[PDB]
Amino acid sequence: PSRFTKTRKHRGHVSAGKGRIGKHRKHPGGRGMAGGQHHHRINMDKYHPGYFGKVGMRYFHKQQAHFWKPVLNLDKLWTLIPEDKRDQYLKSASKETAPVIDTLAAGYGKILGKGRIPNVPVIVKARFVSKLAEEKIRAAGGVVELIA
Amino acid sequence: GIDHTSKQHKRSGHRTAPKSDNVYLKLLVKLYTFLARRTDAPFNKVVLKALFLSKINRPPVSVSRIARALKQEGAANKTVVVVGTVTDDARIFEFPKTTVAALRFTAGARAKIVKAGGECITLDQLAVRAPKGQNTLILRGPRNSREAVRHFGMGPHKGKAPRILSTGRKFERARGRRRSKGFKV
Amino acid sequence: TAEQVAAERAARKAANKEKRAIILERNAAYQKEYETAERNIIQAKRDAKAAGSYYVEAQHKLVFVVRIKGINKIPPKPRKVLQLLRLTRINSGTFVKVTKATLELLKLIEPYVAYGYPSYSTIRQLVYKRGFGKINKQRVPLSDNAIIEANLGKYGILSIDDLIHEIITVGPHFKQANNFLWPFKLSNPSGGWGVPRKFKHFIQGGSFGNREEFINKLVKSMN
Amino acid sequence: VLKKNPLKNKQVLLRLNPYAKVFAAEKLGSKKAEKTGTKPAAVFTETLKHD
Amino acid sequence: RVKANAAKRAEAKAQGVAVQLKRQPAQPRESRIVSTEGNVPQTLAPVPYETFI
Amino acid sequence: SAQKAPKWYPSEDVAALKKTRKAARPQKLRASLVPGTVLILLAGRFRGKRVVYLKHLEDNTLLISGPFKVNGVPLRRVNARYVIATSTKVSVEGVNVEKFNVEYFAKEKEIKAERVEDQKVVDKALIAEIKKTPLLKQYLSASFSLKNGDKPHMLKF
RNA sequence: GAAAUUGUUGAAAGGGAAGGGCAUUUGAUCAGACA
RNA sequence: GGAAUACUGCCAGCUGGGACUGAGGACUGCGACGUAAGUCAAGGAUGCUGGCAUAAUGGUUAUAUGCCGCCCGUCUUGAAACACGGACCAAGGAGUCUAACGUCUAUGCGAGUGUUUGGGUGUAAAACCCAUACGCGUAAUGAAAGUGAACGUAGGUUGGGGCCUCGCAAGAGGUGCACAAUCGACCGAUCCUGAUGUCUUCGGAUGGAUUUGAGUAAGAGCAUAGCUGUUGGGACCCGAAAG
RNA sequence: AAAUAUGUAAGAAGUCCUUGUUACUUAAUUGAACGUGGACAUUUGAAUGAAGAGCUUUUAGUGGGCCAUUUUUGGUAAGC
RNA sequence: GCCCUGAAAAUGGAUGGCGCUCAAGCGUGUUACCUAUACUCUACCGUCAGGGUUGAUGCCCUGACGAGUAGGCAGG
Ligand SMILES: [Mg+2]
Ligand SMILES: [Mg+2]
Ligand SMILES: [Mg+2]
Ligand SMILES: [Mg+2]
Ligand SMILES: [Mg+2]
Ligand SMILES: [Mg+2]
Ligand SMILES: [Mg+2]
Ligand SMILES: [Mg+2]
Ligand SMILES: [Mg+2]
Ligand SMILES: [Mg+2]
Ligand SMILES: [Mg+2]
Ligand SMILES: [Mg+2]
Ligand SMILES: [Mg+2]
Ligand SMILES: [Mg+2]
Ligand SMILES: [Mg+2]
Ligand SMILES: [Mg+2]
Ligand SMILES: [Mg+2]
Ligand SMILES: [Mg+2]
Ligand SMILES: [Mg+2]
Ligand SMILES: [Mg+2]
Ligand SMILES: [Mg+2]
Ligand SMILES: [Mg+2]
Ligand SMILES: [Mg+2]
Ligand SMILES: [Mg+2]
Ligand SMILES: [Mg+2]
Ligand SMILES: [Mg+2]
Ligand SMILES: [Mg+2]
Ligand SMILES: [Mg+2]
Ligand SMILES: [Mg+2]
Ligand SMILES: [Mg+2]
Ligand SMILES: [Mg+2]
Ligand SMILES: [Mg+2]
Ligand SMILES: [Mg+2]
Ligand SMILES: [Mg+2]
Ligand SMILES: [Mg+2]
Ligand SMILES: [Mg+2]
Ligand SMILES: [Mg+2]
Ligand SMILES: [Mg+2]
Ligand SMILES: [Mg+2]
Ligand SMILES: [Mg+2]
Ligand SMILES: [Mg+2]
Ligand SMILES: [Mg+2]
Ligand SMILES: [Mg+2]
Ligand SMILES: [Mg+2]
Ligand SMILES: [Mg+2]
Ligand SMILES: [Mg+2]
Ligand SMILES: [Mg+2]
Ligand SMILES: [Mg+2]
Ligand SMILES: [Mg+2]
Repeated sequence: PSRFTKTRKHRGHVSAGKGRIGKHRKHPGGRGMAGGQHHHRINMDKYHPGYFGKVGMRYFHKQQAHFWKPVLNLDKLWTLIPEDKRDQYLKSASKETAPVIDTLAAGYGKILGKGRIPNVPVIVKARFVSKLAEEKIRAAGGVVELIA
Repeated sequence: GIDHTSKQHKRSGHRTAPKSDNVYLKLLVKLYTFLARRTDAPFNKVVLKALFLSKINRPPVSVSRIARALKQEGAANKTVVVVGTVTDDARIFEFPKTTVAALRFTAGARAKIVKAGGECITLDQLAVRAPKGQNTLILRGPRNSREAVRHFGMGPHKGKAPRILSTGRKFERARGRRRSKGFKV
Repeated sequence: TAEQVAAERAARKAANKEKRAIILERNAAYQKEYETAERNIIQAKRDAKAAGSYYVEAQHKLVFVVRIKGINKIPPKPRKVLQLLRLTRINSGTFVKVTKATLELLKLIEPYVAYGYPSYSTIRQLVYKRGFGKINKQRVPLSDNAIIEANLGKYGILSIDDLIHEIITVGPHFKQANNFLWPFKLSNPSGGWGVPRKFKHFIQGGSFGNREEFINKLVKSMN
Repeated sequence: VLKKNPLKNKQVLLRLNPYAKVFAAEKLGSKKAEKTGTKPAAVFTETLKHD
Repeated sequence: RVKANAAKRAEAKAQGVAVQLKRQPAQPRESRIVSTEGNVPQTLAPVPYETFI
Repeated sequence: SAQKAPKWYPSEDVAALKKTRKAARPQKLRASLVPGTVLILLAGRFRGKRVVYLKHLEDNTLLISGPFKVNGVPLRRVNARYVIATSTKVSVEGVNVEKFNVEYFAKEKEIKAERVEDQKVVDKALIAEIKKTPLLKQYLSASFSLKNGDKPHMLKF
């Protein structure tokens, strides 16, 4: 709101907060991004290194979500099981009946390897698991079921 | 006239009361200002200043942080104090029992202490039990993991995160970021 | 509750009575200590003369300095040294232990200050009337020996005269006993500086530099 | 609430530093020193009055 | 000087006496009696201006 | 309400004084003020009258007679500081004066018959003694004034 | 029915501007404290 | 030969005159003087007396006297300026609002968060309510194909507040979050190494490298708001010669 | 070969004893690093001061200067 | 050394003026005096700080400090 603004406090003092020498003029130094390569260069290197030039390949008509592969970690992985039903599978810890986790139904496209899991075996239906993702699942007696 | 050796009328750079208007926060202060003044209890002092702190200075302590702290030798039975809010953490599984004193508990965190058999205590309750702060563990969150801290000290060869509104190749990746185009940072 | 006050009261009234006669004992011993010290030097001078020798006094260990110059237009080296001796203000003054380490702080500072060798009668009259202590910053007037004893007692020095004795003798706690004294804020000399123009050496026309014994007449007009 | 100057106000001069009492009462603001007869030898005055 | 200081503190602690290992600066001076035997003060005068060229 | 009320208000209890240490000690008059010294009255109704000093009252004033039958000044109070104390002194031995004190002149148009007697009483004694030294009666009837060139910082009085 | 600006009347001041500040004189004027 | 005096210095020696000040408001303190009971000039003025009880003090104002005072505003190293604007008065008259942002702050919730595109609803632009998605965050790293975060109580060392034990204390030992320094481990990039295999050229185990990254190492974010700063906009207000 | 100016040092992050680690290095169990365990805290190793020290973020204004002493360059000189 | 000559410019005129000659001049010494928003002590306003204590933006005790364009913040 207005009455909180400094420009209210500057009523009565000439020149607002702007200084009497260099005043406040329209656009000294140029509008917008002007002179990023000349008089603003010191600012652009240092705080925006790499601003100018090209890098990489062009990609024509790239559609996002062609790449859609949301990632999930063994760090959690057990959150996909509803919290009530969680404790029963955890105490059970049997290969005969082990919980089914369909990661793609939960909206994940790849299972990554962060964290540790408890020794309970699980059934992970997923596309794309990382190599350490699988290996920790099997060490707890689980398996990875490739799906799509 | 004087030749001063120090800036006159310079005020202490420390918070004298919290910037909040929350009346219950004020009360918690009013308690601990009494506590701090009339007791020795260095614990009380720290908590007094702790109550003044700004949100950026009161980063959440997760429920796993408390758990790993209780694994210090001889700490198992202390009661944790967190001036701030405590968060739930799914990543741990076996959580101990103990007791926690905090400003605020998140739903998950409350259920996760309680379902472990523990207890939820506010700071006034903690006060009545430990007037001198006996057998307390004080915990602070990691305030330096904040996003904004990525950008502090930005510079050439400083390795910090530039301020950028969009990310990928062709976004500030070229001239000055790589030996091949000009120089490197 | 009604009786136990006369317990704590009659207790301190006796521990006061005790601290008192200790000061009365000490101050008597200081009086003898000075009276005989001076008296020896006099005769030692007489003795040298009778022997056809010359007795040379020992150089003074103790020097009092008051800043007679304003706070404007001071060179930066002297401006530091002036602060490091705690004279940031015109006419204010402190004591300095005399060693070669502080002797050069008197060389660099010389055009802005007048200094000399203070007499017992000065140091006494300084500390009684203008004596102030430094207690958690704040400047405390020394009106009761307890104030001294509180802060300086760990060194000995429970009496304003123990302070005065500690000063004029230099000795073990001079550093701390001195630094306890708040710099003496003096008025301008009543009766004048006796020279037309101050800032010139005492040798040259007075005011600024080491006037040796003459610092005393000065400080006592200011004080 | 008032600085009082011990060099005036005898109440205070006694409040700090007893032996003020003794000092005054024994005088010794005065107190003649003893009387000695040492005479400076010869060479001293020979050089004192020298050119 | 730390060798010297360590060894000074040892010969002091072995005898149980005071240490004082921190140097003091030069202290002003002490009272002397200089004699006149053999030295009679030889009195001096300023000298008239003289050209030597 | 035309003006929002105070959230505080002060206490209408009146505080008691602290217990003040000021003794009432007795006045010391300057050496020159001794009963029977002729005074020069420096101000007041009778200013410039030459007057005889009798008794030092307990309210710090001086008992003055002057005496009435000579200069018209009656028995009366006078203040220490408004008086020049001369070097000529008539002896008051023969003057009772024990009866005149603070409450004598106590405010209690007309002149009391005891006053008038006490006047003649004290004066008949005084005029007697004044007659012992020649010209002292004339001197006391005359009025004092600084003539041209007088210098009170020189004049001995 | 404001201001600039003007008529009359009333008080005042004024030896080449006026107006300001501190201080008291003078004149004019006026508030505050007791039954 | 015996003094005196000057000079300089000291006295917790005694005393005369004048000036300004009287803060504080029961008591607490340090004392002094007394054989004593008491007394005091000892942590800030009391006693006694007089006059007036109103324009008397005082305020206001006009005048007079003494001393002092250049015209503001702006640019400027420098303005009273022989720099510029301003004859006078009134009323108007200039850092805004928006989109997206940096910090900091407060609030809500928190590994999540944002009800208001929309639907329900209504006392009807409000308030109240909600399904699916979506945006940001929860994974980084390569131009890219792609790969993708625990040797170890999520490591060692050096400091760390708090807490714990011993201790009457002074201290001694234990644990040590945040944070800082430093050595290590993990993930991507780059360069080696090239095992078991295999279809013979695919595959890439294992162990390395003064190399590298806006990374991991028991999450902090998301949203709403405020000051301040950013940029685009007529962009604090008025102004070109032009096109 | 000065004066004034200037670098470094005046301890606990130190010192000493004992003897662990290693692919470095040595002919060598030699050294070089980094450690375990033991010893020494009064003055805790000059003076003075210190009214506190350390640390982070963020943003205004400025980027015409001028003068005095001394040092000093161009100029006969200058309110250059 | 002081004094004289050397020593010529434009409105009328400046040891600041008047004036001053064993000075009111020049050199030097000795005191006494005058008076700054500076020093010293007190009262008051405010700012900062330290401490106490259950109109809480509270009440109390204690010390130090106070220049300012351009500019920042703060209370109004
Ligand atoms: Mg402003
Ligand atoms: Mg301003
Ligand atoms: Mg203006
Ligand atoms: Mg500004
Ligand atoms: Mg401007
Ligand atoms: Mg500018
Ligand atoms: Mg160019
Ligand atoms: Mg992991
Ligand atoms: Mg005088
Ligand atoms: Mg002078
Ligand atoms: Mg007659
Ligand atoms: Mg009008
Ligand atoms: Mg007209
Ligand atoms: Mg008028
Ligand atoms: Mg006029
Ligand atoms: Mg004034
Ligand atoms: Mg003699
Ligand atoms: Mg004398
Ligand atoms: Mg009073
Ligand atoms: Mg008046
Ligand atoms: Mg003038
Ligand atoms: Mg201009
Ligand atoms: Mg310009
Ligand atoms: Mg101007
Ligand atoms: Mg001009
Ligand atoms: Mg112009
Ligand atoms: Mg004009
Ligand atoms: Mg415009
Ligand atoms: Mg804008
Ligand atoms: Mg046109
Ligand atoms: Mg064109
Ligand atoms: Mg800038
Ligand atoms: Mg410029
Ligand atoms: Mg000039
Ligand atoms: Mg002339
Ligand atoms: Mg003159
Ligand atoms: Mg003469
Ligand atoms: Mg002369
Ligand atoms: Mg003024
Ligand atoms: Mg305070
Ligand atoms: Mg504190
Ligand atoms: Mg407080
Ligand atoms: Mg309270
Ligand atoms: Mg409060
Ligand atoms: Mg306030
Ligand atoms: Mg408070
Ligand atoms: Mg000041
Ligand atoms: Mg200011
Ligand atoms: Mg300032």
